[PDB]
Amino acid sequence: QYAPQTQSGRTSIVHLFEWRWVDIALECERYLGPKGFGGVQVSPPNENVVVTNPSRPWWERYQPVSYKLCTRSGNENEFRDMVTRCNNVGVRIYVDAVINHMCGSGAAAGTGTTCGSYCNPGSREFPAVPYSAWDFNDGKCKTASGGIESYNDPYQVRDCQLVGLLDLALEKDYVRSMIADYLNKLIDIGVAGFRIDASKHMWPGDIKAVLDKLHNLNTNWFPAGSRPFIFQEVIDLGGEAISSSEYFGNGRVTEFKYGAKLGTVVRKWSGEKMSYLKNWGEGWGFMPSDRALVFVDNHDNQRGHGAGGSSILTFWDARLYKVAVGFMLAHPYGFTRVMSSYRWARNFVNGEDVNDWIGPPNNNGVIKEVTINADTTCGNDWVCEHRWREIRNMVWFRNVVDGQPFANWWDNGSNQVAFGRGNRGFIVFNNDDWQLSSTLQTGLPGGTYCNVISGDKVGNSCTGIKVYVSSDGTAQFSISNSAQDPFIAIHAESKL
Ligand SMILES: [Ca+2]
Ligand SMILES: [Cl-]
Repeated sequence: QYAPQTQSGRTSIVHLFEWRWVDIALECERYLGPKGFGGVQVSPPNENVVVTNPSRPWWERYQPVSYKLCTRSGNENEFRDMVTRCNNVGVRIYVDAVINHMCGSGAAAGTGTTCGSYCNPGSREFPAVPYSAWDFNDGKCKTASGGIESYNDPYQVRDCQLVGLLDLALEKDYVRSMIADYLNKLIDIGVAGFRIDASKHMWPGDIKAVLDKLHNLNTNWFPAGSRPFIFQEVIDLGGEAISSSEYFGNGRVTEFKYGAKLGTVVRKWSGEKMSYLKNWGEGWGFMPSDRALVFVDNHDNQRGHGAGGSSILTFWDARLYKVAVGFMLAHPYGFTRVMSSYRWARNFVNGEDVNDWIGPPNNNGVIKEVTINADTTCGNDWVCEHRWREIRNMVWFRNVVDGQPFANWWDNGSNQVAFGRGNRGFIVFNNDDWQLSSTLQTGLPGGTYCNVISGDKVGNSCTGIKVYVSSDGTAQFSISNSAQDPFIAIHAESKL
């Protein structure tokens, strides 16, 4: 369960947030596979309720009505095609499993669902599963409102309704089994693992009970006896009743402290300095590296009011965002997930984006296709951070230095730092309001290396900055505080 099951050498996964299956299939073949991405985290593939007010929000997909593979991203055939084609090019697929709850208890009875299935949330009836009133925690929750009134009581958090969503009685083997059957269908299709949604709202034991029933991965692509990779979304910034560690036995856990703290450091808030990152990782109170799934932002907190709040860096702050992502991908801590978003009309009212509900690019509810431009950029308002050179090259960097230890750290005592990964890679950052010009020990063999942030190595040449490394491993780094990308990274494979 802690092993990502990615093709050997691939070290990251991308969240192709709200993309259509057909588009992900193409992306695997044309980009992800060739570019060395380990896998893709897809949006919930199971049927959901249709929210017409607001008009088709991204969050309606976290309100299930059945387990039919039928959504705005596509149908089961399209899903199967995508999983096969991606596996075939060495790119794994991880499903976002929404198993803690069904739709909102206030939703009206009807068939306004992504697949036309009928449901009556008021009577707790989900005929397409099927689930009935006795499959929900209504009776367990001891809250007056039936909702989570206090996050300091682990019972409310687990047995009560999260923002009014119908809470499944996961202690029940019938419920555990319906869920297992769903996941098992996915595994058999060829899925490599799952993001367990809202883990904090389920008992660690109920999750384990469900995971025990899981099949081994499909031997068409995986070695026999392979267990699916599990990463649970548990938001724990410390000082809370429920802790991430309670979930360590089920698989990896999302480390939200990571993105919140790095955001604060790179933005230079609260007196934070990059030189403080010398002992980044467990040294900062983070979970063990072999249990962590890390990221700079996720689909929820990139919208401003998630774990980390305003300190979270997103594509909207491109320049600092790339520095943060670059730092993450170079550092040996945790297993990395890169975000790929779509842009929307932000509208702040008293410091709150009133348009954070906005769904993916669409034509009257129908999701737009992902178009690729000649410069490799995406059209239709898909941001495609995974396609930015600075990001794609750092994804590659991580693959290249994989397994090499953290070495040769250097800092100017303020916001200029540098470190390497054994003798395979080196990266330097200048986040100070002044010029960086120093000769540093890189740990790499002498030669001329292409900086993969400003350019690429094309044949026997570089399209950007070249760094000459002497035989003794030292090299001079000159980075202006006005540089578009205030950091340089070189590695074994960018050497001419
Ligand atoms: Ca629950
Ligand atoms: Cl997450």
